[PDB]
Amino acid sequence: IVNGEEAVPGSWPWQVSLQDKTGFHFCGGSLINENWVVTAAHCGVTTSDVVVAGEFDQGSSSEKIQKLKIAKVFKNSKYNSLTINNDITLLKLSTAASFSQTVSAVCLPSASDDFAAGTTCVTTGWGLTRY
Amino acid sequence: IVNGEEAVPGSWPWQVSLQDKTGFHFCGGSLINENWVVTAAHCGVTTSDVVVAGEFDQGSSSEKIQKLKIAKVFKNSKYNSLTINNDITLLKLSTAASFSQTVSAVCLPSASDDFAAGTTCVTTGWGLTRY
Amino acid sequence: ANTPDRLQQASLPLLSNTNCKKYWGTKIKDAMICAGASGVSSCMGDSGGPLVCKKNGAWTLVGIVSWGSSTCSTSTPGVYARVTALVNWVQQTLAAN
Amino acid sequence: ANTPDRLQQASLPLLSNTNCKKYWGTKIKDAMICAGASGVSSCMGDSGGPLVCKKNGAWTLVGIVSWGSSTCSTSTPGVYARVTALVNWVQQTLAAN
Amino acid sequence: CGVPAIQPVLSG
Amino acid sequence: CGVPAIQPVL
Repeated sequence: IVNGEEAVPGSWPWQVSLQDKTGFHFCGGSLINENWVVTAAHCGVTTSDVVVAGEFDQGSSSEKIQKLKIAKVFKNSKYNSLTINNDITLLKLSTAASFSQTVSAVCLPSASDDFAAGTTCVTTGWGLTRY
Repeated sequence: IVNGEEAVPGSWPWQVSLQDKTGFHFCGGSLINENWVVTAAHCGVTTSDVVVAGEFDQGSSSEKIQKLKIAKVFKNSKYNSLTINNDITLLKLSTAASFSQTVSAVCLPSASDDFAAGTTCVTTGWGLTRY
Repeated sequence: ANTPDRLQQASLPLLSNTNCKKYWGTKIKDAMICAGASGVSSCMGDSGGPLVCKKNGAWTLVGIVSWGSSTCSTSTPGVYARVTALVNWVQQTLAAN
Repeated sequence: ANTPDRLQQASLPLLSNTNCKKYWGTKIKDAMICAGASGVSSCMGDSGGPLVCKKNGAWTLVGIVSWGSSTCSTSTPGVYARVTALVNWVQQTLAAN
Repeated sequence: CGVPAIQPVLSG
Repeated sequence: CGVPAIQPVL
């Protein structure tokens, strides 16, 4: 995020970091319940990637961070790899995340909800802070 | 690189990987002699980042690689933050790269050289293979 | 590096797809929602993460970070997967699995 | 993930800056060179690396990976720092340091 | 869902 | 410079 700010540690408790098999953060995601994470289809997640819940600082090493294996990836079959439309994938965890103060779920909208143009929302992540 | 292929290991011997202090690859670069690396200004390199030379497979532990500290960063003062023009930074290494079959320098052009449109050239790196 | 270490956040406005198409044209599809062009931007490594909006005292997932400016420009809208257009599929997948 | 552990390469053609403006308009400046739009593309994590061309039996650094398509589209050229426009500064830095 | 036990602080 | 000891295969 460019021109953002440091989040309060643990205040976005559904935010997860997706790490490849070498330990490299490559994408974010969001817990929707103790067994499932929603992310983007373009991230190309596989069952050799790991879901990291309860993290805020990437350089920290703590047993209080949950590294959760992925049992199966559910890519939406409508995903268009050229236009990037329908950019969503579900990750079914092998073992359930343990919810706590720093690990919990985000709410999902209904397909009929209206989030009006002009509404102030928030985005979070460990992306670059400058290009 | 999207729709590229695996290089012959060591066949691009000037190619380096830039890692932050956590060990995360964030950019490439090129050795231009044993003491200097050239990279992009937008990479935001600092003296806490590390230059990795001699690497082929980031998941291997049996390759002969070098982790070089950076003594000074020389960001071109004409870099334009908005337009990304003049996108170049030089890294003066703390300790020199040890040249070998897999670690060596790229040539530099002169300012008057012409590399014509349609010439087939090559780019290398560890960037994503699919968006 | 321009890597952050600690988790970042930013507040930003949702745009209408008509306004988003002023910049991005026909790249904007109905299952996309744009946000930003307000002085903040998502950038490399944010992909896959959340765009949340407060509704009834709680945060709801409205977008998934999808794609945007080549250079993380803060004057161009970011593009997110529009979760309302994809949540029936989410709910169907969870009910069957 | 779409992160390759093993170093990748791709051959691709240089463009003239004027032909690069077909894709990128006024974003193409004097110290930029474009390459690609031919079925391959530089993509996230390639930034800073080399674009090399063979001359006199050897490889010369013509570009530095700088910026390109939002989605790494292979029909859009990538944009590289044009080393010829910046090498007098490089040489001046090496000679004084 | 959606109510962090650790409230986020937004600058806006 | 520029002449890899291990030749690239393109």
